[PDB]
Amino acid sequence: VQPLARDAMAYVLAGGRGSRLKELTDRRAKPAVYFGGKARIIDFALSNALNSGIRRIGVATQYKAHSLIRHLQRGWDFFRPERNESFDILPATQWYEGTADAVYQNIDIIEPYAPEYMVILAGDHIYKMDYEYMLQQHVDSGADVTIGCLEVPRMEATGFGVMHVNEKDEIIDFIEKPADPPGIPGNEGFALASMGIYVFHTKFLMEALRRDAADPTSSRDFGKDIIPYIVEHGKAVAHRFADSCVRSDFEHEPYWRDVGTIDAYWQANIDLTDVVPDLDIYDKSWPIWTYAEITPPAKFVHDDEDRRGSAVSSVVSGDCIISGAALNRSLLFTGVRANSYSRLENAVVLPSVKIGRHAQLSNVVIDHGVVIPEGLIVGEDPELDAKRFRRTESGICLITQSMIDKL
Amino acid sequence: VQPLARDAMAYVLAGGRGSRLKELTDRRAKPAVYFGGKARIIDFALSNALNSGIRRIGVATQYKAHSLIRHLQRGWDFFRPERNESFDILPASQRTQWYEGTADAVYQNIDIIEPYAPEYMVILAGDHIYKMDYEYMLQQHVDSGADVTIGCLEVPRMEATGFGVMHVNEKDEIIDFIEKPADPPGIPGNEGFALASMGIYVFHTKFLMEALRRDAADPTSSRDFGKDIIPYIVEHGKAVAHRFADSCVRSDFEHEPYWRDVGTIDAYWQANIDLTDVVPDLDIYDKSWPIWTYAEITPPAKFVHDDEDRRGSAVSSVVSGDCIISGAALNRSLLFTGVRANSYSRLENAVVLPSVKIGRHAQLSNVVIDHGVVIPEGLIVGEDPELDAKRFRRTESGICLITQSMIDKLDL
Amino acid sequence: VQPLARDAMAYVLAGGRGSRLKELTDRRAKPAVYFGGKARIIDFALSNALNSGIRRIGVATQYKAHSLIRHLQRGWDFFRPERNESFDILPASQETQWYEGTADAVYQNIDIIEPYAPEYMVILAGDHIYKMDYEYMLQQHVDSGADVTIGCLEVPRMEATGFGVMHVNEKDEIIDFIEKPADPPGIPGNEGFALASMGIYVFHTKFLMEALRRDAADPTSSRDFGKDIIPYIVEHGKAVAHRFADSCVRSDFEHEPYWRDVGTIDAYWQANIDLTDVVPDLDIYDKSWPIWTYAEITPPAKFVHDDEDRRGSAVSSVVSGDCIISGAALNRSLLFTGVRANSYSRLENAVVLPSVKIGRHAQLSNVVIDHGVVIPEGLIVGEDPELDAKRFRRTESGICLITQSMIDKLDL
Amino acid sequence: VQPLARDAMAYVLAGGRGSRLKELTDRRAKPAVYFGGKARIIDFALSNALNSGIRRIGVATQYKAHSLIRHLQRGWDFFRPERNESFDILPAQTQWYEGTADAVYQNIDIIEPYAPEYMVILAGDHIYKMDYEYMLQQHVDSGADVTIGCLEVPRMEATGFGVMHVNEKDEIIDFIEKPADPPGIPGNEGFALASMGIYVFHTKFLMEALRRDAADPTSSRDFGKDIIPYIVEHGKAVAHRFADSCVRSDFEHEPYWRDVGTIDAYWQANIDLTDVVPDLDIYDKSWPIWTYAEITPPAKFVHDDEDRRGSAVSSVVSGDCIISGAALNRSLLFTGVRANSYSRLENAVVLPSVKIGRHAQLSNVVIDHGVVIPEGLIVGEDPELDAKRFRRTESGICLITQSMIDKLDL
Ligand SMILES: CCOC(=O)C(C)=O
Ligand SMILES: CCOC(=O)C(C)=O
Repeated sequence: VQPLARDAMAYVLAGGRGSRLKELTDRRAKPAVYFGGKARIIDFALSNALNSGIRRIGVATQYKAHSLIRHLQRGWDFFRPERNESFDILPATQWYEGTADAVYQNIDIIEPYAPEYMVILAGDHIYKMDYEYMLQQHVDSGADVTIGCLEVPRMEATGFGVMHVNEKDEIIDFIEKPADPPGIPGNEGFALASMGIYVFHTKFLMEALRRDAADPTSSRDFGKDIIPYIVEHGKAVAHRFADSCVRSDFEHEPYWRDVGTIDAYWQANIDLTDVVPDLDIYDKSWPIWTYAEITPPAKFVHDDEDRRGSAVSSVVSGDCIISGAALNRSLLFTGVRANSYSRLENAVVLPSVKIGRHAQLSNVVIDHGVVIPEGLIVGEDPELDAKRFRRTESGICLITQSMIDKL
Repeated sequence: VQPLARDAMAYVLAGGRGSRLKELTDRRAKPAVYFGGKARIIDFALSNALNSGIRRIGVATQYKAHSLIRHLQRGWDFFRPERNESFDILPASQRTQWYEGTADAVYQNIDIIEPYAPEYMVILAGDHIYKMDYEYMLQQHVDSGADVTIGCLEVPRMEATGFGVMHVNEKDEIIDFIEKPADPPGIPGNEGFALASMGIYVFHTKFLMEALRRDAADPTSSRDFGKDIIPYIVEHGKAVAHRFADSCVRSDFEHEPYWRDVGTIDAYWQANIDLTDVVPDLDIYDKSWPIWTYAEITPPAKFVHDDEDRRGSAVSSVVSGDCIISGAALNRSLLFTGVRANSYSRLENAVVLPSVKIGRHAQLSNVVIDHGVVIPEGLIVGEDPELDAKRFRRTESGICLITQSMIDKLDL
Repeated sequence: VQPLARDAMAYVLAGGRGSRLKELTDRRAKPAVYFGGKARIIDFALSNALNSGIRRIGVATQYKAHSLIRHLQRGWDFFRPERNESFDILPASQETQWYEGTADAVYQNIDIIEPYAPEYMVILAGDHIYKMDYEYMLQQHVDSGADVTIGCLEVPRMEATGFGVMHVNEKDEIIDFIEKPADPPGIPGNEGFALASMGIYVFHTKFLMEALRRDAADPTSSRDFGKDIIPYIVEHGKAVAHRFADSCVRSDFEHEPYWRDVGTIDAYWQANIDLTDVVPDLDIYDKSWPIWTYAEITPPAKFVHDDEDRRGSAVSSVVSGDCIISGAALNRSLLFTGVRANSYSRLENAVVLPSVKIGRHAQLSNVVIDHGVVIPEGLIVGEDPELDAKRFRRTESGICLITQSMIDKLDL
Repeated sequence: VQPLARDAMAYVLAGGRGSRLKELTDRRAKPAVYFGGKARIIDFALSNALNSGIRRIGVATQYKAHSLIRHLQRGWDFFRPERNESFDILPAQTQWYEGTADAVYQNIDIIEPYAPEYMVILAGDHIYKMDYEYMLQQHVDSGADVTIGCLEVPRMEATGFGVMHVNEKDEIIDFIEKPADPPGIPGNEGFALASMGIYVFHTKFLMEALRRDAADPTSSRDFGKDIIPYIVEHGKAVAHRFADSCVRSDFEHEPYWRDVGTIDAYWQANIDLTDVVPDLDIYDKSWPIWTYAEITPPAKFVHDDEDRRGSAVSSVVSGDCIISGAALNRSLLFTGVRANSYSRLENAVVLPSVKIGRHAQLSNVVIDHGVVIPEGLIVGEDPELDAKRFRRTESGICLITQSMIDKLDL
């Protein structure tokens, strides 16, 4: 009768470096990377927790955590312990020694709350999911551990940690990036790919992490140490994302993105410019809370022979002034100033960027606050572009202020 | 050394009906009228008080006040009394027996004011759009020894005819007060201008309390500052004028001191649509004197479709969050939060209030569209003046105000 | 799988006058009355809604709602609509509009409710003190297929005479409703007990809007849930009782399910003073079902003087913040925030509301002192029944309610 | 006309170890130490900033700053940048701060976007009330490079201070660390100016000064030892008298400033709040001290028979305290303290959530946060049994921590 969420604590692992994002994550953690025009990546796991009815949240951070922590302080500031809500920011010769460690080192903060269930979450994915489903499967299945999994074509699973299960979705082995991924019994050509989401009873986990602290062998991670141990010595069960996913009617399939490369990151944002986007950012039934300030509305100015400030097939945030600049298939975060005779196409423009007059840019991700010099051309000369900026094989240039200065 | 604002309470009169705004205020007070894409009118006086360092605010409401009051409860909710801040929402009888006037609006609330014991009271009109630093006006008030300091616009005399006008001597001491003078008295030194009352009054609090008690005890008083309290002091006390230009907070992108009454639909339309200029008279992108309001986290603005027949786009326009511009042409328009403009529609010279829906093929020009209106598909406005005058409120200059009740009546 | 509370709106009827509480409610509505040292009565229904996971709450107020509305504005200010949460304060007057009854209180505000489109409405009285998890009642409602679920106390029949009583069958289906039955029908199989309505009702929103629109067009209706809406469904539709015992959130340290009307001065006094017990019926130190309220940061409680003639200390008492007990003796008393009790004074069996000041040498016994009352030096209460009755509101059991207007008229 | 606080930013140095406070700062920085019953020491500087009209605040922290950082996030969370308000918590994002100067230098990246005119450098480990608008007004007028807040102290007590030589217009002509013969004030000998560690700068000037300091690989990167000694000698340093800006309540007999540097001083400043006429008026609503506070139940006193009586005399007691058959005298209790039957506290400062077991009897103590006092424990009866059981000062105050109690089998 009583929702299990009332007795759950969501614990967000937010230390992921986002290595392959290169300069995008040079001074910010992957979960602090901007997404969608208004939010950051971590706001999704956090909003899922909130919307699922989980009132206690812990967030473990590791490297380059400064701006991630300031985001959390500014945006996620409305929890009060007298309402049995909490939001603890838990930063790391003093780092965490893995994903399991960050729970272990913080037991003293967890146990006063004494939650019945722990919902361990990866904070660097973009998805919407109602965790109450997973909680209910967990208590009703008697599992030691319930693991959230995507169903992906066997070929795609080769990059995931893959769970080998049986006909009752109990997990019988785990393999990191199996090159020939174990298929679902009775449904080959599909594999169960781990989402980095783990539901525990709280007391089992506590011991499970104590045990891990003691063992010299352990790399102190959930994926390699905690879980496989459980898989081999206890009862592990799979939960399928399709069962819990909160998809809008206007989302043609369950949405989940890792945005683990500049290409995947650029594509995921630019896809929001579609007539029918994969992600329905207008689904008010499952809203994404974030840090946002009061801003002026977007402004478009100039319209004559040679210049017209306008956006077409584009998404534009507040505090943006589009002055004689032509935008197409671009997403602009808050605060962008684009000036006369400049042009943007296939552009993901992060907060507070200035585009100088006459600049022309195509297929780019422009980093936070970058000032684009007047006249710069990107997307015309693949080879000059690759020398000046971080350019992908697909031809997306990631542009940072450091890159511009060296011009 | 100490700023006087620490010792002041701002008391905002927010019962303005905005009668000439017609259907725009049939269900809301004038201070609750939307402006500029995000805020409401009352947010300017409150942001002035905040930015000036005043920590205690009272707001007296009168007619049609629920949405104003809701706005205040939700947007102005961050003042804490044990930090010596306060924000009091004060409707007629206890959050018949209406306020009998603006002075009554204070008098009835003496028991709210007195516990705070502020040293000064700043009486504000909540129905004007303007930026002002009240600390200068406080300074002048104590340093001049006046009974009342009155905020005054310095306007050419032909404009002052619709204002309450203060007559000036050499030292800017007010020597009489005229309500809407046919030929306004001028300022000594430079004739050609007049001092028009802003409805801003600074008192020593104790002085003010005695006045409103005296006004309450006068059986022939109409119970207003403008008509009753102020004329009494101008004569039998010391009234002094403060010049708006001296306290006005101008951005360096604002060519002149900005103050707007938006007392008519043309004025309302004109003040909003002027924000679409390359160089508007009001700088809303300024940060050195910010306007706080009630704002919700919204998805960004979206523009879509780009084919032969339809292009979602905004030109020389201002567009807010949660707007979806789908195959619709926007030109010289101001869109508030939550507008959904649909394929093949067109908007020119439009002020479009929150949550409006523009149906496919609809074409609207020179309009103000009320909050939440659902424009039916294919509707045409701005083309047939007599038909346009027939179904909607239409001004002499050709502006159409459109409400849902007007749309509901549509069959011809 | 999905908790029904996500889909419910709580609607709190906070218009109780508390007539029998006499002077205690001469300027405040009953839901605004102080309870327990810090909170107000309305905070129990609101905290129940919040703890049950209901994110949308409306409060309908009626008479003397000034201080109630103020409390709700400052205390219950943390709901944000973009997180699908909302807190609407819905005063009977945007004067002329008064709600015609508890049913009119909803009907007039349909245009506040339907935009949120909740699936369930939970109608609550805002003037009782109790803890209850409404998810239990929601589930029963959807499982039972009923048109209304009604929350009911299980009370011994001779105490049931004072209540609105539902007749019940073996399936807890309500076959009749009786207002104050001289002989309350017992529960089948459990005579000796009867079901008393708590004035708590769960509906599907679509059904409730239907019923409310039917009621408004019926000119004979008293427009109340109690007299009109519920009895109509009882005879013509499907009403089922829900047992408070099943939903009540009882602490380990509460010997039974706790519910209190505090309808009389004696009952009010009794319910507060009971908190000074070694083992109170109400466990306020519970953290598993917390009661939220408006609270300010205050200094701690202070106890001073210990000489031969005066000692400030409290025995068998509960004392809040900002209290200074200066050479004063407290015994079996409950003090709200900001009480100043001065040298040589004594309080016994006293419920003392916020900001009360107790003058030197005063000695008060068996009292309720209203908010902000200054007790003059040397006043004696609880010594002479006839004198105390002449001066104050004295109950049959000898409880004196003391208000400042009673003190003002005094001099023996 | 325009108050200078509008253009100022307060930067609070909150990395003090409070080394002499021993186990009381075992796992927390000094600014995080509880004071007065409901607040922490850092809240005083912060409330001074806010009350003075300084709506931009940064806090630099160093060692053991977890609870300090949590307190700040929870309690000081009401600033919004779009109202030109900001509160930045700046932990050491290797590379600890090199000193209080380095604490500023690393965070130029945080400061410049706000571009304030003035920087008000504040020690976050003192208890005092001050209106910084006076010191700002003096600084801009004096035309000096740095203005330094100073206590006026009798020279006999100035020997334990950083003392500023002054001339007849309060220009600082020397700074001496703990002078044996502290230089006296011109025409007011017998009083010396003792630095409060409060400095006012122009922001541009301070950025240069901290950039120069960072370049010198020799420097100890501290305002006290490096930057301030450089300005007196080569630039323009001027003193600001605490008495000139202190916010002294009518019920405060003298300007109040406390360092609470030692266990005895900490105990003394807290227990002094139980006085009939305390030196610190914690009721002056005119200059209020904001902190992190939760809604809690009122304090409760229960039991009253021949053998036990729950009550407090000459005491200060917070919310969520249950005094159950326990007798308190001259004690200050923070939130959530449970004292059980037949127990007795005297001259006791008891930090939050402490449990006092039945029959326990304690005198002259500071009990650390959350400590559970075993039933029947006696402290303050036997000085030598106490000094080996707990940390006991020369004056006879016992600091009791949980790790000390856990060692008990004598
Ligand atoms: C807060 C941002 O508001 C906006 O004006 C848009 C366009 O998103
Ligand atoms: C805010 C907590 O207040 C109290 O209950 C006491 C006694 O300080």
